[PDB]
Amino acid sequence: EEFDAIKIALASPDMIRSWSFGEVKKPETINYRTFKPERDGLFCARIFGPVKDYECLCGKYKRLKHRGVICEKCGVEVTQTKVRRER
Amino acid sequence: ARVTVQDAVEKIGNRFDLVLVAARRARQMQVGGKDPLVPEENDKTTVIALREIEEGLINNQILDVRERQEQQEQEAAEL
Amino acid sequence: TEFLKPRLVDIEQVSSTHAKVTLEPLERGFGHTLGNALRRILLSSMPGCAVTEVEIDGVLHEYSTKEGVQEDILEILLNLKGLAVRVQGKDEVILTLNKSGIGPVTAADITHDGDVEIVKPQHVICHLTDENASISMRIKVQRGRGYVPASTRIHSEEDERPIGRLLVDACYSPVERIAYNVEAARVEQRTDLDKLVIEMETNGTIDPEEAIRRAATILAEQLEAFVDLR
Amino acid sequence: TEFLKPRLVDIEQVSSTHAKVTLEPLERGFGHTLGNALRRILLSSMPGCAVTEVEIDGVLHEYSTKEGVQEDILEILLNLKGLAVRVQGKDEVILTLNKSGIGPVTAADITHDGDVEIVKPQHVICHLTDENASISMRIKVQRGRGYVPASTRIHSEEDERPIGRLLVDACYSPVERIAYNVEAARVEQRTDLDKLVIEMETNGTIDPEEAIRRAATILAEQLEAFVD
Amino acid sequence: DDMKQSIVKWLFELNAKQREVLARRFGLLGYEAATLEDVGREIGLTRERVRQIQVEGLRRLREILQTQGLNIEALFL
Amino acid sequence: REEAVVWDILDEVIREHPVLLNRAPTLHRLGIQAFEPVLIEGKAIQLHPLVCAAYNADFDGDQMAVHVPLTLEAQLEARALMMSTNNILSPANGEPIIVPSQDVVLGLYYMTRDCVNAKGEGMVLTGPKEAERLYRSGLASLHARVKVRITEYEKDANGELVAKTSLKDTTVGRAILWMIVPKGLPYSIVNQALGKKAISKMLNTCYRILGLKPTVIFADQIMYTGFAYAARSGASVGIDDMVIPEKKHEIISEAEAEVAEIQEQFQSGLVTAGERYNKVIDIWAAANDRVSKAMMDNLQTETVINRDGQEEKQVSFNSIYMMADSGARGSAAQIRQLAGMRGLMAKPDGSI
Amino acid sequence: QDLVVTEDDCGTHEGIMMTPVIEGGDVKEPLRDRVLGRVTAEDVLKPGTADILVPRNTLLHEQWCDLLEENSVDAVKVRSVVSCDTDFGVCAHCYGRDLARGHIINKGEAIGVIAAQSIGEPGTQLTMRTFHIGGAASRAAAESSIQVKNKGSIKLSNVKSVVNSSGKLVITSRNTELKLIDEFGRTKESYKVPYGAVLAK
Amino acid sequence: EIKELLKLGDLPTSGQIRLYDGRTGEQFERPVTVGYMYMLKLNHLVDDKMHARSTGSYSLVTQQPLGGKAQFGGQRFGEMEVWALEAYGAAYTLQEMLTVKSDDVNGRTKMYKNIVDGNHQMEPGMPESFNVLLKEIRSLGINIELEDE
Amino acid sequence: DIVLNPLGVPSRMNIGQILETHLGMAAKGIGDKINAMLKQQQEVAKLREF
Amino acid sequence: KPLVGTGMERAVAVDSGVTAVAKRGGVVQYVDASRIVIKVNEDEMYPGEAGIDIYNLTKYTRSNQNTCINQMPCVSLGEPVERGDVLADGPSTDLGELALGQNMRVAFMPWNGYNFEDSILVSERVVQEDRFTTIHIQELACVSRDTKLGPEEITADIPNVGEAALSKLDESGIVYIGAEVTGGDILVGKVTPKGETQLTPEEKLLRAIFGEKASDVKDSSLRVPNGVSGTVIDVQVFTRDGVEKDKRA
Amino acid sequence: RQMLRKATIVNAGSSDFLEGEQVEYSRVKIANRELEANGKVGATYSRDLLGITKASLATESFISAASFQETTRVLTEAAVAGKRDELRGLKENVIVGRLIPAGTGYAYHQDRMRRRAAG
Ligand SMILES: Nc1nc2c(ncn2[C@H]2CC[C@@H](COP(=O)(O)OP(=O)(O)OP(=O)(O)O)O2)c(=O)[nH]1
Ligand SMILES: [Mg+2]
Ligand SMILES: [Mg+2]
Ligand SMILES: [Zn+2]
Repeated sequence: EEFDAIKIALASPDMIRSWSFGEVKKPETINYRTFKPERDGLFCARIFGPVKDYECLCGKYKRLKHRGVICEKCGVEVTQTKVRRER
Repeated sequence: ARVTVQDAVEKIGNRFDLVLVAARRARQMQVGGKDPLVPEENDKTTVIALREIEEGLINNQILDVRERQEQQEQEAAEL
Repeated sequence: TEFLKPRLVDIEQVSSTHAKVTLEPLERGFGHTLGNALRRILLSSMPGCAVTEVEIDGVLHEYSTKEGVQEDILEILLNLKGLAVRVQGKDEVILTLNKSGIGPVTAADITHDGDVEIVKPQHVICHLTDENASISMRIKVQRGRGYVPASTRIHSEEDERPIGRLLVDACYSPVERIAYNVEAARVEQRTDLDKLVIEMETNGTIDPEEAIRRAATILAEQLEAFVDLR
Repeated sequence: TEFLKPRLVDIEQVSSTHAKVTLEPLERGFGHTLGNALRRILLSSMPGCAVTEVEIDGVLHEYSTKEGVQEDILEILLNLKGLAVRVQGKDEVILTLNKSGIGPVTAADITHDGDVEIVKPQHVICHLTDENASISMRIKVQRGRGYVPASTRIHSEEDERPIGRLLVDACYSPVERIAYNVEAARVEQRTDLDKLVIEMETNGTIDPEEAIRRAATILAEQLEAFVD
Repeated sequence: DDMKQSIVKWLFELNAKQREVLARRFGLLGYEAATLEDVGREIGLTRERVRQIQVEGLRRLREILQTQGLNIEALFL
Repeated sequence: REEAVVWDILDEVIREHPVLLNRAPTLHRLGIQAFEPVLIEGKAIQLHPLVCAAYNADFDGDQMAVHVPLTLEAQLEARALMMSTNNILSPANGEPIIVPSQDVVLGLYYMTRDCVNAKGEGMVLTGPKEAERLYRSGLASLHARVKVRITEYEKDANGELVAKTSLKDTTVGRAILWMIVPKGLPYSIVNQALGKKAISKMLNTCYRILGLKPTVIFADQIMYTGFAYAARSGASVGIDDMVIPEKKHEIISEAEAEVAEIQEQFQSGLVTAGERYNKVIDIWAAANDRVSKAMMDNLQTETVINRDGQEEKQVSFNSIYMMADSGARGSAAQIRQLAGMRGLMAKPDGSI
Repeated sequence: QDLVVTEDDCGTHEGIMMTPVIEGGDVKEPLRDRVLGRVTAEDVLKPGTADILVPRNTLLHEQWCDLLEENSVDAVKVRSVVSCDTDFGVCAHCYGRDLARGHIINKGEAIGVIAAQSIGEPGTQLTMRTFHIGGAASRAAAESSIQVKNKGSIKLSNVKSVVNSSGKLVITSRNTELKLIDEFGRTKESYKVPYGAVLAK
Repeated sequence: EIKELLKLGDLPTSGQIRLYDGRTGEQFERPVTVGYMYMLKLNHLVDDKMHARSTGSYSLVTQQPLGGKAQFGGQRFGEMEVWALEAYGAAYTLQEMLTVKSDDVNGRTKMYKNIVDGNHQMEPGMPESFNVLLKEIRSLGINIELEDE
Repeated sequence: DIVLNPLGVPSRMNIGQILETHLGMAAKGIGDKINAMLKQQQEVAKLREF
Repeated sequence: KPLVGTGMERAVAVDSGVTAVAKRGGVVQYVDASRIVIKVNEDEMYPGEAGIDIYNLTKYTRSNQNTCINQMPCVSLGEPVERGDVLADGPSTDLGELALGQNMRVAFMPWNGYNFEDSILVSERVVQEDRFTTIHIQELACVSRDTKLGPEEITADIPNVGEAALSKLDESGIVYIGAEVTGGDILVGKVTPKGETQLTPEEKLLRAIFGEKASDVKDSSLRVPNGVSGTVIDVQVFTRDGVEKDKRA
Repeated sequence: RQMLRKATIVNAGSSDFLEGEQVEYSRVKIANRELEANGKVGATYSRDLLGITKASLATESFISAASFQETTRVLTEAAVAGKRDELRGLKENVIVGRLIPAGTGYAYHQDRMRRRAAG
């Protein structure tokens, strides 16, 4: 990480796509009943990451054993929740 | 010293370098468990390094010379 | 050393509370030396007896109000701080106070215990308004010295916490006021020779005479340490 | 009474003249009670010897000047105040000082006298300029206590007072300086507890340690009149 | 961190037969927290043997507690 | 559980560990200073008086931030660079920021300043110790004129200090202050009546001759003695201490008929609003100075004390005058409003 | 923020001639105090040009400054931050003494910050300070007459005045500086004469 | 009228009295103004204002410690306070305050462990506030990249 | 009861506190006379006079 | 009271409303540390309704700034009073006059820097006489909410809690009236339903060792804020209409 | 000194000056030192005064310019220029939470600058 300088420049449409991990199509935040992230919504776990550390949304994979294991069913990567601040 | 650090500034000169050198020495005693040249007298590693600098035992050049010596002794042992 | 000791001369007792004590002959400068040294012990160190704990039946805390009583419990407790008590033998005595009917509850309504002596029996504690109203309480008097606040005493021992005990301030120190005057004792030869006039004002309990004796004793006890150990 | 006695802890003797004495533990307020009580006795009640009267031959008053002597008589007298003297037996001794020639007149030039002991024989008294000049005086040392000024002595004693007898201040008190400091003695439980630091400065005749013992002794002797 | 570090040292303080069971079952040095049947099948031990190693493992912890229990007894508030 | 052994361990950790004190607003670097902490019972932070100047700290409820330098490096930067003792001079101008004020100034002023005869005029002492002993014995005022023998220590061409003994005509008080004065300095420093202006010079002189540790010790000593003698003195504030000049009403009626004559000349025709505004402001501004100077003559001296025989004039020991002259607190400007005339007040526009 | 002591000595001769601020008769700020702790330059000697008195690279201590006063030096070229040649910072010598330390500034010290803080502080402190503490305004506008405190001869630099029918010199210059010269010929008091002034002499 | 009332009390017209020091017993060398001032205890009690914090909960986005005693907060180290450390030398104290004491998440835990281990070593990192700043500028559609050595 | 600093008056220019203190003592002076007369009972006529 | 007043003291105390003032006057029939009953005089007393005024006094109540509001009776039993006489003193009022603080013997003079910049040196006698001792009544609430997992319980049955702590709570889980409390003591015991706790292996081991599984519930009890210490004067319970009341309620 | 930071240039040197570019005085002096030794086109310069606010925005660090004032405008002009901030100043280093290039940090910082020469 230790770096020399910082540069700023106009973002290309394609540059913006690079940082993105998916297109948020829906305004849906979370489910009113299971307060979990909606499908392809603004808090989508499929795009930004898991709500809980090393745990997919539908709950099939748990614990630090499962590492980067994208759950086939719900489509949520088993990594730390920290990722949702960076993705 | 205990109260004021003026004498130790007069030995090395640059207040900034005084702090680096006293830091480096205090780290040796903190981690390495290097024995203090002056009686400890229940003094913290911060103050002991300043005593040693005041009396003119500890110094950037001296510390570098003894670093090379211990480091070459370890090279000798490995080979 | 032509050593020149004073001796207790005159004890004017103006009242049980106020008493003037002349003292001579004193050598020059010993007037203020003894005068202040004694004043300090007489204010800070004097041992006495004072109300430490009070338990009233039908009263859980000091902020409540009892019906048929003009004064809130706090005001009653502040009156019990002013209650003048002598314990003869024991260090700790629990006195019982049961009274009913219309009237100013005085200190005389406490059950006179044999060894314990209430200096001011007319001391006001409670005013009972309604005739049907009765008050019953158990007042604990301990012996100590100086000033021990309830807040300083609610952060020390506290081995047992019986929901029902109220801690109130109790000025152990019997001495209310003290001042010393150095007057000239135009002595046979010496005109620099002086007298020490100590005006003491205590509440009840301690006798002026006895208190001065005790204060001089404490000072002389502390000097033994310096005369002895080098 | 949960009585709490102090004990003499540390005696730093910086010099025979200066000595610091820490004292603990003291209960709150006894620091100043004992500190001041002792300070007053040690200044105005410590018994000692000092020059009271000086008679110099060829000197009628203290304001004149003697030829062959650098210092005016007043300055000479001020040096005799600083003269450290012990009398062993007698309460009053008259010492004789006769000296001549060029040189700093010291306290050794005083004619000994068996019982009397001069603590500082190198003490400067007079400087003699011309060799033909000779100085002769009779120095009276009395034993008393505290500080007795000449102005407080003429107002009280109005008996024999002939011209020529030079009266100078007589600091009987061997104690030159005393100050007491109350510092906090953070004690097992009590933070209220304090220590008493007494700095004494005497001249050499009397020992700091023994002077303190003595002052406390006089103080306890005055408490014998209050029965217990 | 203090607890996790102590456990590693606690594993190499008691028996190697019991520490083995608890390490593989809890997933401390292992990976998958094997339940009763999986731990038994591995070491070849039986269901009753699981209770026997468990009871022996708790007795070993009681020793650490009476020595350094100064920390465990403080869990009572 | 706050167990008793924990206090003893905490005492051991805090030893020689510096803590940063900060006050808002942090205007210049001395708004942060490092100190060695002293564990105290009670909830308030205790600040050294002499650094109150740098923080602009006055204890009517101000608060401070505490910060703990954690690393060895941070501890060393606090002890060496940011320590109170090491930041004595203002980085803005060369002068010492660590300067006595209020009680301390007043006490040293009370000690140094001289009075006519008093107790033991024209005595002779062996050194400041006989003087201290005389004062505390009650045979001498601090303001008694006397000739003591003090031995000053003057630096030579090298690092060696030269000793010199000579008789000085000062007062008991100044002699006893000499005891605080470190060796190297002249006795002429204490021989004047000391104010805050003179004490600042004293500490700067001491810093440039002797060096840092001596000035540090000397500063503390000055503070201790200054408070101590301030309290002994018992200087206070009565209403009779505020003296009105007898000749105020005259100056004012004169000034008042004068301004009246210019207001009548205003309807006549020699005057604009600006011209008369200037003329009235000038008349009152001169009257204010006049009444103030009347008060300050009447107050500053106007001490009739009989010297050993006849009458003399000397400086007044009136409480408020001493406070002003010493620079302990109020200035002549404030005391104008107390005892003299309050003066022309200026509107929020700035126009008077 | 960026300004830091980078170098010890850039070796520059250049400096800004600092005169003694003598405004309003009594010298407001002396030259001694204005050049105290500052590195000198251009071999500033004493009046009589025949021997050097001060070097081109030294520290002006209280001792050097006291010597300057016996000789009464008026003008001194000293090395300044502005004329320093150091790229990306300034030299310890161009700056001079760290006023907070009482000796030559240490290389690496953040000088700019200290400068900004020290200019800023008094303003911010004098805002709350003079205001809550005073009520009235005790100004004094009576700047009518110049009266001279010490005897001497009138020196008028920058002045163009016309003689009026009174006999008197009525000034009609905008910038007018009346100075008070002694015997030897030093400037000691100044006095800003205005436009429309009647001069006595 | 006040002096007339004082005479009725047999108190001094100056309203100054002789006082004696409780410690020494000796008199103060001049009269002192004594009397009764009606005094008020204001709501500002030290009990309510005293506050201290070593480590606590941390803010949601910025990851810096919270403010205020009710939230068990760290004191704010403001621009003004930073400049003071800049004027001094104090670079480690400043970095401390920026990093392991505020945002730097890994740094603060690691340095806590070191201080209990008695190492007194910093091991600094990257403040989480800056990571956010980057994300907020990329959300504006400005590419802001870290260029490596 | 309380020892306040003289130097926080002439700078502050609140002289009210000093007048309050002088009058406060005079008020208490007369309270101390009445307290003394009540302690010694004395005459209702004499109390009335004073 | 203030020894040096102005005269607005009485006006302010009466007009503030904090003092009980007599509308009708007459003679006091009955005083009590709670109530004052006055029998009205025939001249103001109307012949319609019974002519007995009852003023109920407000006892030790919380202010907005958590200060104490206490009314004490001014008059004695059987005292004749007019209209507009003060019958009971409010919190900062003497017999009818406004009393914001306490007058003291003050001396203007330095001490050993103990009054440096406005710093104040006070006698121990002030603390002893409990002058400027102040009463603060603090109101703490404990809320039982309903969550997605289920309703929170206010039982005394709280996982991982000493008998020392539970001694002061009664059957329902509520502290007793009169009980002295200090920081960390539990005032109202409350537990919150936890949904299935996937534990770290260490916690699995630890929960196995003590066997204190303590059901599917947490500890969210209302406890005294740290360093504040007081006596419980009063307790109030607000329940919903449908829900079965606590024994203590 | 900080006010008189920038200078306008007339004519060209061996770099890209031409008519009336505003460049910092230090950098044009550096150019002039190598130019006078080697030769190339000599460049007349003229120092410009900048008053405080503009002088702070004229600094060739955009992290300092942004932190000061006018952040929206500063970042658009930097984004369009593709400007690169090498972090020489103090504010820049405080923002990234690094060692200040001054006081204690000057030792360490000068060691990093020589690590740029090799390894
Ligand atoms: N920035 C800032 N500082 C303030 C403000 N009010 C007070 N301060 C700081 C600077 C002055 C200091 C103390 O304020 P004071 O009003 O007591 O003034 P002082 O300078 O101590 O004067 P005095 O002798 O009248 O007490 O606290 C404010 O509104 N803003
Ligand atoms: Mg203020
Ligand atoms: Mg303030
Ligand atoms: Zn899944």
